[PDB]
Amino acid sequence: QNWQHTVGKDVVAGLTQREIDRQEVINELFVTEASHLRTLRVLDLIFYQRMKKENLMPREELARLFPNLPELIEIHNSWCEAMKKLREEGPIIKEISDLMLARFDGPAREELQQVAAQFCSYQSIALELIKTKQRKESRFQLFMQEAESHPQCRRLQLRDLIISEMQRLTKYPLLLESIIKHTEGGTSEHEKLCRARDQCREILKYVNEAVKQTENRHRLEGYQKRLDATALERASNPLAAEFKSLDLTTRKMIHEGPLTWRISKDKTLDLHVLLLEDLLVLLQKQDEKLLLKCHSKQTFSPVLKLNAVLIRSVATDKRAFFIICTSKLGPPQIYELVALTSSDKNTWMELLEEAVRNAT
Amino acid sequence: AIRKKLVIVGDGACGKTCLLIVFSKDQFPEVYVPTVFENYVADIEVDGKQVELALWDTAGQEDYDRLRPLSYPDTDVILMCFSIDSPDSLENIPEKWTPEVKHFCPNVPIILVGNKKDLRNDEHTRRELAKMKQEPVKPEEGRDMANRIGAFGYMECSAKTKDGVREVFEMATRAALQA
Ligand SMILES: Nc1nc2c(ncn2[C@@H]2O[C@H](COP(=O)(O)OP(=O)(O)OP(O)(O)=S)[C@@H](O)[C@H]2O)c(=O)[nH]1
Ligand SMILES: [Mg+2]
Repeated sequence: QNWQHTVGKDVVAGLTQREIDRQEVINELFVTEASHLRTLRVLDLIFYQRMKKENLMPREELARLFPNLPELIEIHNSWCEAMKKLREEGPIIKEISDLMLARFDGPAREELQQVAAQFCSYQSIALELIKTKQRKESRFQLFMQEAESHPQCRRLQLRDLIISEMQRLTKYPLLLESIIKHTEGGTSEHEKLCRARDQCREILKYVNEAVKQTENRHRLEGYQKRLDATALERASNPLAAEFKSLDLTTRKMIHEGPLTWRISKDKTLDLHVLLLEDLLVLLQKQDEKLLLKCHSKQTFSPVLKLNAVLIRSVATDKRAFFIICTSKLGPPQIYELVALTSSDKNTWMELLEEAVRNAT
Repeated sequence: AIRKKLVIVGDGACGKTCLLIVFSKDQFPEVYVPTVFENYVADIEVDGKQVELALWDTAGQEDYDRLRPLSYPDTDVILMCFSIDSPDSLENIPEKWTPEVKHFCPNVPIILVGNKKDLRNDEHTRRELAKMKQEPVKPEEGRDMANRIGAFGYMECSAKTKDGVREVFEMATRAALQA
């Protein structure tokens, strides 16, 4: 159970309380790495290999679910074996900072974040497909019930085993932190773990980021199917006329959400706005449609180019902010947009200013 | 608990932005940043009535003529400004600003404001005026411009010295509150 309960009371005989508590945390790292590698091998053997052999879906669809499982397994296997190689020279594990850098620093860091990114990016979309595939096919629902009842899964479903990589990458930083808690402060060891810890959070951010980006690409795809830009073919507003056949897919989404638009005195319109790299598109909803319209008071353009806007705070309203369209060829305009809370106003403002700067 | 909107207009660098910041923040900014569009708030009490004052700052520069009409829409009082150190600044009152204001803001009361009162008796300022055969501005013609343009009233101030600044915004508020 404990590190203390293993090894021996003979072997802890001559050790400080700090050193023991330190061994207890290091052990936890080693043991849970062994569990995570095995969880990955369960994915490989019970799901990936059986699906491959039995042709349950097309190859490209299967590669999307497990893009690089063998390579991911190789990462945690090589690390796990280096841990085991360390345990060979006595149950009291000494300097451990060199082990941690070998996985979270330099090339290693590059290798790990690339693979983990690729493995987790699309995963939420793939899982949903799997859920829908089960309602569609009897033959696939039979396989999923067979595979999830396998002993090796130990009563776990696919969704629980596959999310384990994220869980693991989200745990690394807390696990290092406890080791650092119980290390002599101001030693070479201490600084190096800190360096290792810092990079874990970087990798965390990097992978969450790629998940965030892929999820966004997928949301845009969805939004493109529901886009009605029909009114933009009748033109009149020269700026709006540019976007008669918009296509969101060619751009990345930065942010999105509901804003109320103060078009006039005692005239409001609820929108759902998208912030993209180069554009701010204001979208109105009918039922399941996403409308692009002009909107009268001379008209407003539903799509604004970020390289021709100004961002300013409404001083009387900490919920509201101005976007001023400075596009030439047409009269300039004031969009007054209201956020849900003050904190939400600040979040929009912040992301807006950043995107305008990068556009300009 | 009443709200009123004020727009300040006048020539480039005649002291429009500084006059608002001194009144609203109570500090004077030292670096000059040419305004494109800016929004401020201030609270004031006048004649036993509480008022929120939205300050709409505009560009005096020519390049931004096209942006300026976007601040005019629902204006309760206009601060029309000129510099005392710039004499070309007042001839632009009846030739550019009044026409502009009366067009976008008809029957909306106008306050005529003389800015940079501190530079009247500054020797360095008067000497450079002479080079253009020109001298600083007195209060009589200020009064006249104001009578000529059908202004509500007339005021002199200094943003640097803080002199007479609040006295400006009192009249502006009385103007908005009146009718
Ligand atoms: N001596 C003196 N200088 C002033 C006074 N007010 C502003 N200034 C100076 O004049 C310059 C312009 O003032 P500022 O308020 O920024 O002009 P502006 O009317 O806003 O100019 P713009 O935004 O239309 S382009 C600044 O460098 C400032 O130091 C004043 O009351 N006295
Ligand atoms: Mg200004």
